[PDB]
Amino acid sequence: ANPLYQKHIISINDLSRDDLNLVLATAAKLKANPQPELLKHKVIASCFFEASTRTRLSFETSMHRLGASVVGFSDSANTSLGKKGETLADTISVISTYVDAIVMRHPQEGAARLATEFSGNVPVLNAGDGSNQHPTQTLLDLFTIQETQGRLDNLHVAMVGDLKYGRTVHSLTQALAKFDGNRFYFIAPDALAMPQYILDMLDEKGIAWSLHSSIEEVMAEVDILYMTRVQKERLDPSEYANVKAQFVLRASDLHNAKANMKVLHPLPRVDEIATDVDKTPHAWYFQQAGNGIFARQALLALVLNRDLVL
Amino acid sequence: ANPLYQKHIISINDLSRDDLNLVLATAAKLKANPQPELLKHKVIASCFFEASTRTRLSFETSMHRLGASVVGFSDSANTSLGKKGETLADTISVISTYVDAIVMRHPQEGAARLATEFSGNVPVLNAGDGSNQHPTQTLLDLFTIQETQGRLDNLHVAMVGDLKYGRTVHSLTQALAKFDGNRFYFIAPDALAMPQYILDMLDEKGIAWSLHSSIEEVMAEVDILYMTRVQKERLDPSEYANVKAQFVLRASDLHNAKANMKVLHPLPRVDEIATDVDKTPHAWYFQQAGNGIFARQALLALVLNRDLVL
Amino acid sequence: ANPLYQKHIISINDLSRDDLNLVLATAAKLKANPQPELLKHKVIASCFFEASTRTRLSFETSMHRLGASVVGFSDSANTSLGKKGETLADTISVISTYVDAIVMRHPQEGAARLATEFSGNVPVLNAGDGSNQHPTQTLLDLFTIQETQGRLDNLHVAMVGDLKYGRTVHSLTQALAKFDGNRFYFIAPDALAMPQYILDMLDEKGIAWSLHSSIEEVMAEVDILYMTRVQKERLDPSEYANVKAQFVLRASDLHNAKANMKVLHPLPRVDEIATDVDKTPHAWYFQQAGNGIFARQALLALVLNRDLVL
Amino acid sequence: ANPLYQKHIISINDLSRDDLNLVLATAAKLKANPQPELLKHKVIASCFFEASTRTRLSFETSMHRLGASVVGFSDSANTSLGKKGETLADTISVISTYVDAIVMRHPQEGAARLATEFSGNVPVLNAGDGSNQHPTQTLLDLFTIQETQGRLDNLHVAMVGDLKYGRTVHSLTQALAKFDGNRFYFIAPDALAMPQYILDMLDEKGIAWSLHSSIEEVMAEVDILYMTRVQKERLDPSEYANVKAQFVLRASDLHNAKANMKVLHPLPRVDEIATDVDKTPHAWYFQQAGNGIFARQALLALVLNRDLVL
Amino acid sequence: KLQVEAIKRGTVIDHIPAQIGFKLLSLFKLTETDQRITIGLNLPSGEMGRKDLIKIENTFLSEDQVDQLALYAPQATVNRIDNYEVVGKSRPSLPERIDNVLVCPNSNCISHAEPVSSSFAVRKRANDIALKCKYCEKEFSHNVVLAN
Amino acid sequence: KLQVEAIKRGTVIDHIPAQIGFKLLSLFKLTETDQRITIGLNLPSGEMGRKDLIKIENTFLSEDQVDQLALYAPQATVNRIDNYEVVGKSRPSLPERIDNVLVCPNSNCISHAEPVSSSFAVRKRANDIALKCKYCEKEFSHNVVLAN
Ligand SMILES: O=c1ccn([C@@H]2O[C@H](COP(=O)(O)OP(=O)(O)OP(=O)(O)O)[C@@H](O)[C@H]2O)c(=O)[nH]1
Ligand SMILES: O=c1ccn([C@@H]2O[C@H](COP(=O)(O)OP(=O)(O)OP(=O)(O)O)[C@@H](O)[C@H]2O)c(=O)[nH]1
Ligand SMILES: Nc1ccn([C@H]2C[C@H](O)[C@@H](COP(=O)(O)OP(=O)(O)OP(=O)(O)O)O2)c(=O)n1
Ligand SMILES: Nc1ccn([C@H]2C[C@H](O)[C@@H](COP(=O)(O)OP(=O)(O)OP(=O)(O)O)O2)c(=O)n1
Ligand SMILES: [Mg+2]
Ligand SMILES: [Mg+2]
Ligand SMILES: [Zn+2]
Ligand SMILES: [Zn+2]
Repeated sequence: ANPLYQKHIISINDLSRDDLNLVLATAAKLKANPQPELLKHKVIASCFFEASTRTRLSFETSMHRLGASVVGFSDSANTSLGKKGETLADTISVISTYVDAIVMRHPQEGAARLATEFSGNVPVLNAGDGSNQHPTQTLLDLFTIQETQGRLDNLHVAMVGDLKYGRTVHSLTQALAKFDGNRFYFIAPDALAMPQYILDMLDEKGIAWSLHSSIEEVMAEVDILYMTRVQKERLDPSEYANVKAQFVLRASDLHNAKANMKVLHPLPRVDEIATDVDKTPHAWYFQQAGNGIFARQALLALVLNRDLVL
Repeated sequence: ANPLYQKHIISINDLSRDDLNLVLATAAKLKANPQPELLKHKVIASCFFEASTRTRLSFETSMHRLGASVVGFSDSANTSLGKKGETLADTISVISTYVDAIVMRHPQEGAARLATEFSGNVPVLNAGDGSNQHPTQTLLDLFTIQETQGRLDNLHVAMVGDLKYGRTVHSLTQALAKFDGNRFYFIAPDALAMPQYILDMLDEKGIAWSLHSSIEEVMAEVDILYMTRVQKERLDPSEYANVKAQFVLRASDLHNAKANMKVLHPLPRVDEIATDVDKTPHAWYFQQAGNGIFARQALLALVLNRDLVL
Repeated sequence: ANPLYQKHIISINDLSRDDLNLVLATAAKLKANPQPELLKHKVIASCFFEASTRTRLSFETSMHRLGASVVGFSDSANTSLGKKGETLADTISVISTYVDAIVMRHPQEGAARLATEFSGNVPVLNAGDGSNQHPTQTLLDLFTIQETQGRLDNLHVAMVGDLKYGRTVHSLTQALAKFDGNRFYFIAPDALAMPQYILDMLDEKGIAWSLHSSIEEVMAEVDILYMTRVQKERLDPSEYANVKAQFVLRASDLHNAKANMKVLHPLPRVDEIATDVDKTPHAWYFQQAGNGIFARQALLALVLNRDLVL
Repeated sequence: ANPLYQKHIISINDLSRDDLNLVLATAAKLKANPQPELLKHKVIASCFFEASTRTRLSFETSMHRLGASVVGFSDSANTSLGKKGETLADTISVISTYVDAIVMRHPQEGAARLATEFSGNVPVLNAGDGSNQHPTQTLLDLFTIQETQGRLDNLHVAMVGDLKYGRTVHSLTQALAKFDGNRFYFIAPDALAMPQYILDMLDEKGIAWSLHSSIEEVMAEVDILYMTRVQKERLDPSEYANVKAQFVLRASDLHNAKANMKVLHPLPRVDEIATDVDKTPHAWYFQQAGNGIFARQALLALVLNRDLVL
Repeated sequence: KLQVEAIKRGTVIDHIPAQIGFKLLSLFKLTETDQRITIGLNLPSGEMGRKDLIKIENTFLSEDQVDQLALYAPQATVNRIDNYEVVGKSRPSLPERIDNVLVCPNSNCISHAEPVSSSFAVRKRANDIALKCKYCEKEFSHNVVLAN
Repeated sequence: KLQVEAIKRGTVIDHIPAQIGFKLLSLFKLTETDQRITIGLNLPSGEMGRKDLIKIENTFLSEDQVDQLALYAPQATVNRIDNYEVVGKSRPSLPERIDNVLVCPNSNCISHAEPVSSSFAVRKRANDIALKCKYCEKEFSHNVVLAN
């Protein structure tokens, strides 16, 4: 079978460069030639212990594009009998007797990994576990980069915004570091700097990175400008008023951008990207979101089907 | 057509021994040979006026395993227009014009029975009505007993925990009393004793039952040990601290258990069954839950299809 | 100084018969001759961690009738969130630097006792701690009995309703058991009987008590009919319907009552006492509530004023 | 009249060294010789738009200790709904026709200052306005330091914890900087360092300060150890776990402490100070809280009573 | 004999039931000291078949400290040693109070997660020991309290 | 001469630092056996000044079990005894993973509420040991993890 057959998808740290390339190749193929009955008769659990409408809709749409059926829940602080009292372990022990795969998002780190220990032969796909991993966001990001740039090596990638608390930028950086010759530009307020353990990881692999006060320092060289949201609720309102200037993007900032350059953003964007960026050929955050469908399709297909008939 | 065709499934009191055997035979058959298109083009309403995630997921999974489509809701204290104001009668009058069957769970006793009076030719399946009935839990329990013991007559069944307020133990006792030669052991704090009307029912049929202070009195004889949860929220915390001892199960309690003996529990279990029981060959509460799929499939199939092509 | 000067008032079991008499005698005096300036320049904390409007207004009114100032709060809003990780110990360590006495009500048993270990020389009065104690309710009850019966010895006392979970009846029983010749009648559904440990205490002291299924059995010989609330939330509604007749009182039930007989209820009485009782000379629950003022004044005066009141 | 008669008390930056000394001297006097009728017939509004039980009880107790009457409210219930479209301006314009002074706490910075523009001749005292000012906390802190150290000049003051977001440490630093010869030690995680603008202010005045990674570095030379709370909600829990050791204090940390050294904390101290510190002669946080009463009395007296207190 | 040699000065707790010695060490924090400690677990015993044994040099226990052993090691012999000689023998008897080591089984009791020491009044009742929490005033069988 | 006498057969864990011996017994459930155990705490030591010492008869430890001591007693000497002979000595080597005994310092880690054993990846750093939780994938200094 294919290397991802019946595998749990929990952490970018567990996926090799070959794994990533395989998901991306599969996503390209399904995008070009859909297989709406591939997962016919499969039932997949969509378990959002933590609510996330955008991610859930994306995932469930991917399930339906392959013909699978879907059951699930999205949880505020409350759903029903067992929870609050019963362990996540018991919840998974039960649900894994119902379904062919579990997609789960949860507020506590490690929740998806724990689920694998109780799901028996049922594969678990992590849709987000606290501030730890979100591997399918990273896969859709990589797919979008590869599709627009034609490669995942020898790129110039700027990351802008809240680099300290963004689990998606951490994961994207780890994933890109599995490839060769990439160079990073980190543009963030000192209070929201990319963490040292990420910098240490890059140093150990001899991967170049530098800090910059504004995106104009490096705009002419950038292939991918990956913007994140500022977790302003962590910040003092005055402080948030003082930072945003160097981390807000407008169409005028793109004047010396390369033709190939794409602006990415996992969304929601509210303040970070002015609406005037939307019309430029560089705006790619909606296309990026649309790519979630193919990356998530590829993952479900690879995990639940032995052989890739294309 | 089969005896359950287009019938409402409201109460264990309405089902004969033959009815129960038919559902169980059908569940065994679908478990061995699935029919993923049997209910193709059927639309079923999953109406959880009272939220119950485990039961709802189980039921909706059963619907998808037969190829049916699903619409529905799960209600906190609120969903939308009509409810709070409009009668359950009107709600059913409307929904029954949409769908081919209604599965419903509701906080008030008798709610499913009332629904049958307004659903026209649309069958209603009771997923739980207050402290009254939960017939599909009872069917999955019976299916699990029959599958593991090879019979539903001449059994030794211990019931442990909150026997006073457990609607599932009441129903299971009524159902087993439709069969011959069964003997019961009731192990419960005086405050949570099996109710007299249940004991009266057993007496009238000459069915043997006895009370015991601990499961060790009868462990060597037990075929099925059916544990329930203590509704501790009804109890004083000190009182709950004092009772739990004689009604908590650990692996060491199983030392003289018969080879055939299974531990069942409708779940959630939190305190009642120690995790060390889980590894023993006697732990069967997760398998029991998985059997909900086949019992619920059998019911939908029998109610919505005239003839059992196997 | 008087025996209760600067003493904590936590539990009926720490109060001797002499203490109870002293409180009652002081209460009678303040009722006959008000001392509106006795506690002038005292500041008292009214700390209702659990809300209890009737009890709080009663207590604060008592503080004002003696001329004291009041600061306080009422929670049961921050029920287990917002309500900090700050210990009760710290809260009391702080508040005891502000005020001359602490009146507190709390959902956890032992809270007032714990408070005394952090209050320094500031007395704490227990306005109720979970299902444990409520000594000022018992003191107003005893005062009311003493006033209407002329004594606290050699009485025929019936207690009706939820004898199992009523902290107030447990405490009144313990208190009356400090006196001689009292005779108890316990009228309760089996599920809500007076607990064995109370019965053991009476047997140990050689005090006569009997169980009765209805009020009518003993109406002709009782001096005090102490009714309590049966909270529905513990019982099944059908169970509540089935037993309620035996713990409900209406005017016609009083036909053979002694002329001296008073009906007491700590309130609310909504189900248990029919409004037609209100106009009989036996209805004494509102007068009872009124006596709360004099019992609580007496306690505040004794605890905060060195010399006995004249 | 005294310098503070009928003055608003909004910000530490509007209070001179002479004002601070005057408040402290008045506080010492009222502590030594109470004046329980000084503000007889004054009515004061306790307006807690944001709830703050500890601060409110402290303030209201102070009002009562001077014999004033109190009216007020506490919100943080109508948090941004129910809470009207009625302006704070209008609320103050109304309340200032009722009362002789307004004590207010509010979630928005500048609220108390805005209040003064609509309060006419009614003084407003700021009980806290968002992340801006909390001058009476600073006044009780200074009083406590002055009392225990004999002076407010030439002290070695360590501040530990969340120096970045603590309004209370910012204000205490500004206040102490109005005096001469003070030396500061700032112990904080890099992510929570004392802000540059505070540092600039000290440099401008030629005041010495140094940064230190742990308390142990300076324990032997500090006169005041002012600890603050690190609220977890801003930090990642793993980040909180990693830095907490350096801002946590336990009894053994005090081995080499000066005999005069006092440990202060505006409270709650739940994580930062271990309970084993409580019994050392250095623990002074509860005495500190107690001094809130005298600082707040002094302020109320000075603002509402023309002549100096003797 | 003596796997665990005689000491010159201190206390020897003999006749501890098997699987209780380590529990005593944990509960009563006996190893939080710089004094030399020697221990034998699962030693043969004439009286008991097997036993545990704890020696703590230069350390002596009050009669009240000895009594705290009663619930766990009712037949314990607490020996006082000085100049290599046994100077005193005591057995524990039921104390009237047990502080610090027990946990109130009432989950709504204020004692949990508050900075106080647990405390139980001890009441004998033919067979079992009844333990009444100082705080919630609830009384439990000792079997219930010891269970957690 | 020996306060805790020589044994015929089993394992002797020597050169345990003071205040670690009892910790080893607790963490690794060493006393949950019927085998004879003899223990010395705060004994004198040439190499160390003072030490703890644990003897467990008829019981032997794998290299991996010995390595699980590394974090608490890096200078421990594990002696395998047979016929009163030391037939093998070994020192703990920092292992690759540490299971069961550590608690994840991340309060939001799923490991806390749940029926799973803690698990950490181990890697040596210049001045400490980094421990990475299997579940939350956060990495902490051993000084943080061991502090609880
Ligand atoms: O101080 C001691 C006492 C006893 N032991 C060891 O314990 C075992 C019993 O040695 P004992 O000396 O305790 O025999 P005993 O008959 O007095 O036992 P009891 O009935 O009083 O319980 C022997 O194996 C001995 O080596 C020690 O190692 N040290
Ligand atoms: O098996 C033993 C070993 C040691 N001990 C006791 O420990 C103390 C030291 O006895 P040692 O024999 O261990 O001395 P040592 O020089 O070898 O010590 P290290 O540097 O290797 O650490 C002595 O007091 C001895 O009685 C025992 O009681 N039993
Ligand atoms: N210098 C000493 C003397 C005695 N002990 C120990 C040995 C025994 O375990 C316990 C009691 O000593 P005994 O000599 O009294 O032994 P017995 O068997 O005679 O007393 P008992 O009947 O109480 O067991 O104290 C010791 O450790 N060091
Ligand atoms: N029959 C035996 C032999 C030895 N030991 C113990 C005594 C020592 O504590 C440990 C090691 O024995 P050694 O004879 O090797 O003592 P050393 O001091 O020489 O070895 P090391 O350098 O490791 O300290 O094992 C024992 O309990 N029983
Ligand atoms: Mg002996
Ligand atoms: Mg040696
Ligand atoms: Zn308790
Ligand atoms: Zn973790």
